[PDB]
Amino acid sequence: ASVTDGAVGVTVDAPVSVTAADGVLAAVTMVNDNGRPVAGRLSPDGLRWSTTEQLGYNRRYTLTRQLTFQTSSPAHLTMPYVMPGDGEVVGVGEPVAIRFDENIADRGAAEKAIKITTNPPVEGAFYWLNNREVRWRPEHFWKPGTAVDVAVNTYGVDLGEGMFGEDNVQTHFTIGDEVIATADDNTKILTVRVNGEVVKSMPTSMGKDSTPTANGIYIVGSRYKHIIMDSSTYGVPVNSPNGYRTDVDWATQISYSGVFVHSAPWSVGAQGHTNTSHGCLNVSPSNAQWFYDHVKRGDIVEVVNTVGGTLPGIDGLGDWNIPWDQWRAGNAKA
Ligand SMILES: [Ca+2]
Repeated sequence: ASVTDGAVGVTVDAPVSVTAADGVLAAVTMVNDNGRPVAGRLSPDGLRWSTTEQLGYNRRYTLTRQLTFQTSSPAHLTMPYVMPGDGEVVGVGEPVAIRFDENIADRGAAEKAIKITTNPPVEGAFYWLNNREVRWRPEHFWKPGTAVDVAVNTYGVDLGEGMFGEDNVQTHFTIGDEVIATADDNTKILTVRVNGEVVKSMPTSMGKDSTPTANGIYIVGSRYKHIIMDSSTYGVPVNSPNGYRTDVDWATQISYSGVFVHSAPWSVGAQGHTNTSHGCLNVSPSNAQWFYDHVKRGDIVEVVNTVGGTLPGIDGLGDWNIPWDQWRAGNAKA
């Protein structure tokens, strides 16, 4: 008796179950609304029947007892979008990210509606970057070869203030080799390591003392063969002292705040010696092209020993700078 006859606002995120005791079944069915299309092909085993098919918004359904009831009529719907993409191979730093097209009032319900399955299994937890986007990651970087399945079962879920999930989404992806590039201001060398071994060293020029490159762990985001770096997009006006408008080749993004690894033919002499940029990691055109071709989304850039502070944990690509105890405690709830 999972629903009462006459009931309204019956939620469609849960199945509709019936149960005996002491007894046996049946003879159980449900119909129909639309439409009249019939039930969820039943189920085993001895003492209980459940829906298979998932129910629509704003329907009557008919279900010894007979039960007629009506499902939720949401005031607002929000669509989730999940990254990374289906079938993608990403680096060891890639969090699962679920972005909604609305601000979510009930973060707890949204987290409960998301099911993440890892093989091999590893513990992880959710943390919100803003009102729209939540991330999930383990305590340490992913083990290479790990397979991940993400089921965002937001359809029928009440997400607070009359807002419901518009659909369910899913992704399955894989973790590739461990790729970690360290930019060390002591040597002005960017070293790329694959599973712990050096495969490439590149002289770099990082942010100058007044606009330094923040230290910390950065996640590789998108890459661009050519792009116009415009400071205004990162809050700083082009005609101001630290402003700029610069055509750049082979640009790999590592922070939403605007740090890239990219081709910097103008600072080749300074690379390895002097920091000249506004925060970017300048390298040679061929080292940048190499980076662009070989480093993938979710790979790691670690910057150490600069005169800067630390990249913010909520940059967008700075997730790994939040200590685990804090990340794990979360910010869905007190
Ligand atoms: Ca909507």
